[PDB]
Amino acid sequence: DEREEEQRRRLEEVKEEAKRRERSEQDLAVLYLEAVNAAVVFVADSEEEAKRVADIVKKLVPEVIIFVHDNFVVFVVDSDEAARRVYEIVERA
Amino acid sequence: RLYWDDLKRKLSEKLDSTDFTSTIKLLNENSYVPREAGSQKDENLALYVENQFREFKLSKVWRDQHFVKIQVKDSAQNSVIIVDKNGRLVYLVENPGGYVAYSKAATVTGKLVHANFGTKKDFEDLYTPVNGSIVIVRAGKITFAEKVANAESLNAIGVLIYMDQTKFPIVNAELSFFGHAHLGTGDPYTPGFPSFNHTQFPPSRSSGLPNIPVQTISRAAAEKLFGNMEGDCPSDWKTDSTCRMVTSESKNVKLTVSNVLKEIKILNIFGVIKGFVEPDHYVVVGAQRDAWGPGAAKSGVGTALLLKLAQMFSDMVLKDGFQPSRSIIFASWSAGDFGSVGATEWLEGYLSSLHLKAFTYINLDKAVLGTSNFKVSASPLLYTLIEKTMQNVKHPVTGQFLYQDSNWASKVEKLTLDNAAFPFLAYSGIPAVSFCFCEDTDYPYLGTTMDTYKELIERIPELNKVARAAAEVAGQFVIKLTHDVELNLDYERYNSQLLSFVRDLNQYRADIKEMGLSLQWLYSARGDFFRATSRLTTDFGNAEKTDRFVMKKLNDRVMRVEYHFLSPYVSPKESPFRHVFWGSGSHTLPALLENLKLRKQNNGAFNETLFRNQLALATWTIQGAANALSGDVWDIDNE
Amino acid sequence: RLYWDDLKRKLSEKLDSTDFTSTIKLLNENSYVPREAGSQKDENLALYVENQFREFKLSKVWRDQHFVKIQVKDSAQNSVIIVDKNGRLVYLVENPGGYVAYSKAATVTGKLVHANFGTKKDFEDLYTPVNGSIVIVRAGKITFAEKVANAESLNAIGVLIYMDQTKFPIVNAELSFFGHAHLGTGDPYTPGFPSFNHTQFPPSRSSGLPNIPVQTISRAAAEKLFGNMEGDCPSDWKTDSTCRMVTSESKNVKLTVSNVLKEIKILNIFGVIKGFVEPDHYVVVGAQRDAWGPGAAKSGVGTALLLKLAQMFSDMVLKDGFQPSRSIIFASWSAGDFGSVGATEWLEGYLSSLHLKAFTYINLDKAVLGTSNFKVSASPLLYTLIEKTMQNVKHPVTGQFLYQDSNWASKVEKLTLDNAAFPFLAYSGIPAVSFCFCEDTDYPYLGTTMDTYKELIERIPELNKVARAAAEVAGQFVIKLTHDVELNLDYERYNSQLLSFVRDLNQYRADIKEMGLSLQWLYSARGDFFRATSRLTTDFGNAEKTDRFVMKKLNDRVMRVEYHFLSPYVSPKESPFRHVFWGSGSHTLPALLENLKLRKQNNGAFNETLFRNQLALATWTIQGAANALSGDVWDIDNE
Ligand SMILES: *[C@@H]1O[C@H](CO)[C@@H](O[C@@H]2O[C@H](CO)[C@@H](O[C@@H]3O[C@H](CO)[C@@H](O)[C@H](O)[C@@H]3O)[C@H](O)[C@H]2NC(C)=O)[C@H](O)[C@H]1NC(C)=O
Ligand SMILES: *[C@@H]1O[C@H](CO)[C@@H](O[C@@H]2O[C@H](CO)[C@@H](O[C@@H]3O[C@H](CO)[C@@H](O)[C@H](O)[C@@H]3O)[C@H](O)[C@H]2NC(C)=O)[C@H](O)[C@H]1NC(C)=O
Ligand SMILES: *[C@@H]1O[C@H](CO)[C@@H](O[C@@H]2O[C@H](CO)[C@@H](O[C@@H]3O[C@H](CO)[C@@H](O)[C@H](O)[C@@H]3O)[C@H](O)[C@H]2NC(C)=O)[C@H](O)[C@H]1NC(C)=O
Ligand SMILES: *[C@@H]1O[C@H](CO)[C@@H](O[C@@H]2O[C@H](CO)[C@@H](O[C@@H]3O[C@H](CO)[C@@H](O)[C@H](O)[C@@H]3O)[C@H](O)[C@H]2NC(C)=O)[C@H](O)[C@H]1NC(C)=O
Ligand SMILES: *[C@@H]1O[C@H](CO)[C@@H](O[C@@H]2O[C@H](CO)[C@@H](O[C@@H]3O[C@H](CO)[C@@H](O)[C@H](O)[C@@H]3O)[C@H](O)[C@H]2NC(C)=O)[C@H](O)[C@H]1NC(C)=O
Ligand SMILES: *[C@@H]1O[C@H](CO)[C@@H](O[C@@H]2O[C@H](CO)[C@@H](O)[C@H](O)[C@H]2NC(C)=O)[C@H](O)[C@H]1NC(C)=O
Ligand SMILES: [Ca+2]
Ligand SMILES: [Ca+2]
Repeated sequence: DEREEEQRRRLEEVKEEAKRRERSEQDLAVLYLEAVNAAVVFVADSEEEAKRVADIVKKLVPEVIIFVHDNFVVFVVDSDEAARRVYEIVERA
Repeated sequence: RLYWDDLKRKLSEKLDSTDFTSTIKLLNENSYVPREAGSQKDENLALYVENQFREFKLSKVWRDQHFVKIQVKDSAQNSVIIVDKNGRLVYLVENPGGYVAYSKAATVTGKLVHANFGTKKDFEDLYTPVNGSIVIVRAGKITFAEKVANAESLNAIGVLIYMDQTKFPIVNAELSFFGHAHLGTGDPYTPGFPSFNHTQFPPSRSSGLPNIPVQTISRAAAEKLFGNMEGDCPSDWKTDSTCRMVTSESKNVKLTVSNVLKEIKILNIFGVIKGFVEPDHYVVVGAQRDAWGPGAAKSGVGTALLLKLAQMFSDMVLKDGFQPSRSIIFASWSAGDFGSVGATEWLEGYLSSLHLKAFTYINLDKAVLGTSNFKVSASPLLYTLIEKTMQNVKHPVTGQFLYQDSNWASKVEKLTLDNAAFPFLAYSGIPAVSFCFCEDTDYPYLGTTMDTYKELIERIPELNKVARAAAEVAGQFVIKLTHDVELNLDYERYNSQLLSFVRDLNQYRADIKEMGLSLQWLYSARGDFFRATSRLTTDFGNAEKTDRFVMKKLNDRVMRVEYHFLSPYVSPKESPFRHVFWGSGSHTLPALLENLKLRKQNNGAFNETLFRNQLALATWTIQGAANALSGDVWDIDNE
Repeated sequence: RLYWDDLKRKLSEKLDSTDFTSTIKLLNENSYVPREAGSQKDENLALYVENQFREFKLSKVWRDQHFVKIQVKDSAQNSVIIVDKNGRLVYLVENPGGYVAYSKAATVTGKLVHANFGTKKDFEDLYTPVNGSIVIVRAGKITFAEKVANAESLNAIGVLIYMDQTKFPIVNAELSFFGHAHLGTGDPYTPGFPSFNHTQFPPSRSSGLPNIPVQTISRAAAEKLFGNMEGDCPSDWKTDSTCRMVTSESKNVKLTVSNVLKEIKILNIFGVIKGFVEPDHYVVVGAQRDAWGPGAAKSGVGTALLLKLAQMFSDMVLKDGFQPSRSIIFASWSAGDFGSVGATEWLEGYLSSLHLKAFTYINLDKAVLGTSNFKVSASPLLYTLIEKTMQNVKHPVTGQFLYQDSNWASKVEKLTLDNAAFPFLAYSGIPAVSFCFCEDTDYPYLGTTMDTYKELIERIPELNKVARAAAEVAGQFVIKLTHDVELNLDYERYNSQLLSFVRDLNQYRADIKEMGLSLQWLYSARGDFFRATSRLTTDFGNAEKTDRFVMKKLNDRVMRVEYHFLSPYVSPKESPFRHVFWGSGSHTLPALLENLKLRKQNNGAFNETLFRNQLALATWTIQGAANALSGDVWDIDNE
């Protein structure tokens, strides 16, 4: 699906615009969240932890749309139920 | 070909033409009361049940003979006496008529300290320590065995049990009652192996046997003891005004228990209606036959329900064309008053034959104790089956459906040690269910000589209609479990359970974080189990129900769900209740949570290595259950 | 439709055009030797085997990752030194190149006492006690772990192991060799549970880990030690003339072992050919891939056989129309030199998936060690399958059939701790088989740097034909187990076993009579088991093989035979080898026999209560196996 591609490229442009100022990782996480109307943005220490958390969330929440971008993970959902479940999983795992 | 609606309508039709009260009244005749385990009248009722099973023309009627050790009263009378520490007077408080089976025979003298119910929280919130003193407790919240174990954990030397009037509004203050204090089930002198002659009965004692004397006393004796005690009992205990806390400095209590062991022969009566497609898989329906006194509510109701259900299902199969796919076993147990001894020893004797064959147990004991509430305790695999049953069975009095609370499943209490379904669920891994029409209070005459038919028919004038409703619930359970090609066992329910587990872990996150541990593997196992259940439901949906082979594979995978939650890392002889959800011991999830709870209290009660092993073994039990449910071994995905 | 004769002839046809020596020599190239567990070359060979499985177009190829703890050599060199008790002289005997894994790191000094082989009979029939002294033993009859355990049971402080020239005719007297001393299988630091990250590796040590240092030495070092020792070694030991018994009064031995633990990643490579009727049931074929040195005979032969068998069966399925009803799993294990760690941890990880699904294991390790004798060690359920295989498979040299002794089954020795089929049989209850073309002596280069292709092809010039014959035996096993609707598992064999058991009891009649016990229940259980096997054979005869479901039920009853001999009263974590016939621990029949043996020999070693519990539990294990094999629970004729 090319729409997910265009969203990834939007996240890349947002990364550049964050690159222009001196931002913290959480500021860039908030920018990622607001850019693609995400529900949860988790910034891992490595790409491996990012993939692992994303796979756990996808197993527990199938309807979520996950974007792994460097060590950032972007969770986009269609309902508030999935948002709450994804938040609980990411916060407690 | 009959479908679910036809079977429901014919079942209700036969329930309308059934007289339960007549059989209850027959079970309370003088030829059957009292029926202590192994007594002559117990054998008479066993023979009557056997002849009824034969007259119903079941597929096969048989029996099992066991030789078990119980405890009975000795010629020497147990006594509760008050001694003055000056030595000038001794006062016989009571020579009780009842007793507590499996109590240790000893004489102990010391202070008498009142504990509310004998629970651990009652003991912790106590002003006076109980070490070296005798404890007096009320019955009602936990089993006698749990009270005695909690007392022994704090080095108490004796336990007295009484029935206060607030919890037991009995006019007769001198009423005696009976119980047992074995922290377990089955014959306590054959722990983990059947009580058969083949074993030649080797010397082995269950670890749940208490080491202090415990005795039941009347309320009059309790008030006589309170007369020699000081301190008001707390208001939140909600007991009688005569209640007191600790004996005076000048008064001590002497408790003398001299009960003796007795080897008896018990009979388990069985009837079987064979299935028409898969007769090797079966449901078990059981009821306790023995009772200390008359046991109308404790034993008569359940036995009458068993007889009526067997008769009605035999008539439906022989005359109404009912063709159950799987078999149905009706069981009359004995020695249930001593801790479900008959059922537990039957399970231990035929575990190898029941493995992945018996897929549901339905207990009928104490199913009619009132009319206000309908209470159920079962494995989650049956929850859906209960819900659908509660949504079309009407209350015997109000006429409404039993399904009134949509959040009932989140308020279910797990099966307890005194319930006969507990060894089925926790030891043999068979989904079990117990249910009852009851009140918010306990039936006051259980274990007493006033548990007669008169008291039952007086407290419940609609006894016939309530018994009919209980029999309808049980019969709908049986029909749903045996009539179709699908088992109606809801594996997805366990997902909810797992969620609760990790949520219960959240309140200790900080502890988990400072020990260098993570909960990520548990969440991954939850994801694997949820996906496996989803894949199984999808496969059931896409399968052809007439294709017996695909249905056979999927149903075998269903029948392995409860078994895979039995802990594979513990000795079944020393820890028979292996179920990590509903068993007892350090291998269960509640035990893990209690051990983890001890880490906040910064004293050395927390055991870190034990907790690490508990977490590892529970994590892999859950993960292995998910892997086994996912399919073949090569189709398991690992990160 | 292909029948047994067509499949056998096609198997032999494909075996004729197969080059085994080329694959063995390829496994001995420098990119694969040496391949200690977890090393880079071990992983290279794992990747090669995985890609070969992929090129064979198997049904599915996958892998498993384990993190296990092994023991390796330290920078500090282990040493054997001789010290003169006249503090004026010390003599460095040897800095050995090999080592014994899982030995305790310690330095011990004391007398050196010679035990013949480290067996219990060698230690008991010894003039000089070994308590507080170092023991030197020859290898060959029992595992290193058994030697160290027997020495530690008598309070020895150290163990030295060497290879005498009489039992090991090696020209190089300074040759080093390697072993392990863990009395068990699998990762000794995850005892009873898989070595997966999900467990988060809690602190747990196997009870089989020794507590004394043990070190391997060359024959030259052993002779240097004998130079400082006195007393001739007994003639029946049949060892070198340089052998001596005890050190002189002035000389002591100092042993220094400093091995270190190391956590490594091991890979288990798997390929599966799915069945055509019941793909959920499968046979497992395994071979060890790792080795301390080059491991040509200990690891190369088995891996080459695994590769060739997988290739040949994939070709038979894809092009020759071979349609196995059940699946076939080919497994390349790692860390086999440390006690079948890979296979044991795979079993412990996927027990829930293998339960009543994997019905036979075939081990290929050390299948070619000679040409004189053909030896087999297996569960009785495979004995018939072995016999029919020996009656039509020809010896690679003589050309005669392997079936020459009609009483071979009465001379089969049970699987030992060092065999990878032992955890399959004793722990997971899967019928297992190991076989080899060997000599009366042991292969002298096992565990040494001389286990190369040069020595193997020189000692066995017909290596290709012997490997072809071993592959033919394994392939006929697989075909007989997967081609027909019946499993070809002979349950009736166990009848004989039970007879032997009770006959072994006869020599203690008086003991059984003096303890007030009887053997009548054992004979009744024997009769019940014989009845169950006879009716199962009759039902197989009267059933129609085209009826998929009756055959499925009977085959399920067959597949439950081995599982029901696993002790259900023992903890699988602390005593994983639960099989009462072929396991280890107080729950086995040999342990019962040894305990009963201690009653005649009137020391205080006999434990009467333990013996009574053993007799009860074994009797009911046998009786429950018979009851489960007899059919439904209501069709058991017990009274
Ligand atoms: C219930 O447990 C308590 C606590 O162990 C028992 O009271 C203890 O009794 C012993 C001897 O009677 C006391 O030992 C003495 O302690 C004082 C403390 O100042 C010390 O100075 C003396 O040298 C002597 O060791 C102990 O202190 C005392 N503990 C308390 C808190 O008073 C009590 O006896 C137990 N109940 C029964 C019925 O045995
Ligand atoms: C299976 O085990 C049970 C329980 O151990 C055996 O029943 C018990 O058998 C003994 C000895 O036969 C009975 O004791 C005897 O009682 C009579 C009558 O008072 C007395 O004359 C003898 O001197 C002896 O004391 C005991 O009463 C009996 N127990 C019960 C509850 O019946 C049974 O015999 C065993 N069955 C087999 C086939 O071995
Ligand atoms: C905290 O829990 C751990 C784990 O249960 C306790 O460690 C355990 O201690 C017992 C007794 O010290 C050990 O029992 C041993 O059993 C083997 C079985 O073969 C036997 O050979 C030994 O002689 C001994 O009886 C057990 O191995 C050990 N378990 C572990 C995992 O270390 C510990 O004692 C507990 N701490 C406290 C303060 O209670
Ligand atoms: C291997 O075990 C033997 C026997 O246990 C050890 O020999 C014994 O060593 C003890 C020293 O603790 C000797 O006990 C001593 O006996 C004398 C005379 O009776 C007494 O006066 C002392 O107070 C002390 O109890 C004992 O006699 C001796 N012999 C026997 C036959 O017991 C031997 O040392 C052990 N080997 C080692 C530790 O390398
Ligand atoms: C699953 O468990 C294994 C076993 O512990 C984990 O592998 C180990 O991970 C640690 C990381 O804390 C590695 O330590 C690292 O060692 C390398 C060189 O060896 C060094 O460069 C690093 O600075 C760090 O000290 C350790 O080597 C590694 N063990 C092996 C045998 O590779 C693994 O990470 C765990 N997996 C997960 C997903 O948690
Ligand atoms: C004889 O065997 C019995 C049974 O194994 C042993 O009894 C054990 O005793 C220990 C403590 O000594 C307890 O922790 C166990 O619970 C007992 N086991 C059982 C099954 O009750 C007894 O120790 C042995 N006797 C000797 C001298 O070794
Ligand atoms: Ca028992
Ligand atoms: Ca293990």
